[PDB]
Amino acid sequence: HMKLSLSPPPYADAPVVVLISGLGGSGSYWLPQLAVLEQEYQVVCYDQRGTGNNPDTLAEDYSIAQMAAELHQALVAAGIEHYAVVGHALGALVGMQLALDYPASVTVLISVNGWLRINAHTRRCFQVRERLLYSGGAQAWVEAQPLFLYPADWMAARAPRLEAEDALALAHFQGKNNLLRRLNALKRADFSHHADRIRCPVQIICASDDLLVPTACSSELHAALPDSQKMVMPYGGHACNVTDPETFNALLLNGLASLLHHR
Amino acid sequence: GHMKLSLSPPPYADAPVVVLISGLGGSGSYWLPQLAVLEQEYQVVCYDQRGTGNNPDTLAEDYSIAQMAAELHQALVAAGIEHYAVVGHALGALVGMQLALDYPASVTVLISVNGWLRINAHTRRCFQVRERLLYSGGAQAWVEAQPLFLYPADWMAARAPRLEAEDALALAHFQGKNNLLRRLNALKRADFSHHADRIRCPVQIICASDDLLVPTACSSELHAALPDSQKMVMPYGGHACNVTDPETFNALLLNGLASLLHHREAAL
Repeated sequence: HMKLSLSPPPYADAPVVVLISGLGGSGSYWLPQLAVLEQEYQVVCYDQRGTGNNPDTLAEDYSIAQMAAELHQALVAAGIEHYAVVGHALGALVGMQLALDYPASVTVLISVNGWLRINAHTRRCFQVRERLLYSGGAQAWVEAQPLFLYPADWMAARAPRLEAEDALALAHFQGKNNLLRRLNALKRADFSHHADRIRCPVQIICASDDLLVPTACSSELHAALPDSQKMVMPYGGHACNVTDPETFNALLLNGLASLLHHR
Repeated sequence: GHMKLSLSPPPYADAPVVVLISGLGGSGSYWLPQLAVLEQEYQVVCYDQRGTGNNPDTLAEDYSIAQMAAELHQALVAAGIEHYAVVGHALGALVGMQLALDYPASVTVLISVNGWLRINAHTRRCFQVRERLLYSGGAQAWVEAQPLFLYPADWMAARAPRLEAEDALALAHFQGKNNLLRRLNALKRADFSHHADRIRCPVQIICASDDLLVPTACSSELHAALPDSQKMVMPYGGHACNVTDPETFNALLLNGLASLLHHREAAL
């Protein structure tokens, strides 16, 4: 079913790296990582089901299990049976789910500002953001969204870009139904008792100034996982790969190479 | 006078006075983690802003920062305080600037904590979000969102029981829709960008790199525009950086007040 964006391999049989975005679901989230990653890997990006170019009306029972299954089956269908996963936030949860359900496929896993189970803090954030959704629709959602993603100074020095992104986010808004189904799936994901079984090498990347997910979630992940390394960026926010790609990209390239080689 | 002020005892005869001016929540208790260190060297004044806390009132439609300064200033003169330092947080920093403009013979030195010259588009965006919550969900939804704009995530996440108790206090003391909206209007309209020349007293600018509500670019703007300022940037602590990392904040504040009062001795 699901459309995937496969980059050209830089050389024969380059290892595959699948990039999994967070709640916005969009493959284009990873734009500032694509050039460096395509230099070494066959990169896969995609829009998650119910978002972007994979529109759908998501069902009531929609789960992270299903999200993993959808991506994994699309990959197998594209001829990809072994792959690395780099996941952002919700995308890290899908990555963990893939490492649990398809351990013969997932080579290594990178979690960017992910978590074992949703923190009270992140719930509080989503309670505020749901309130905006219900009272002010897509416009109010999009208005608040970057305040959870980017540092203030980063955003404030980039008004023309924020304006263009705010217009894009509203025009490509995934809709109330799918957002609420995906949020539900997000909140219910709980890997705290399954982290043992995630046996592939794992890199945990987080930013100290992430407003949406406290880095204590990454510390929790790191304590629970059998084979993980944790790197903390001092700044950059939840969307730390967007705001400081120079630091992020160096952690990602070294991390991927390290994890594939300890495997 | 009607406006209640909380005066600490002076530590010695004719100790310089330092007036602490809180941000939008208006509450003198905001400064609790600074009081012990400050009272050792200064006569400290704290207060609840009119329309908030223990100075309740229904604020009128034309309410402005000019009026806020007038209210605090008159209360100070009435308590026998004619020369005083101002430490202001956010909106409080704007009141402090206003006081430096309207009562230059009184304000000895000014410290701006995560203040600004005029409201940034980013801060407007933040307040627009928060206004939506106010209008759609009342005090409960306002208070629910509030700490997200004040504190780092990790600081908050490690302190759920404290946040819960502060949220209940904030709800029971909620300044009310009318006053909040009047004070926000006042806040947004304050514009010192053409008046910075007139702020002639020594100034310290303190900010936090991780302030979500006011980007530190505002403090950089203040620093470029003021005739006599120093700027210190804390690496972490958020908008409420005196609450979250008082050990760093207090050191900057105590050293700042001493440095500024020495500048003033040379400028006198």
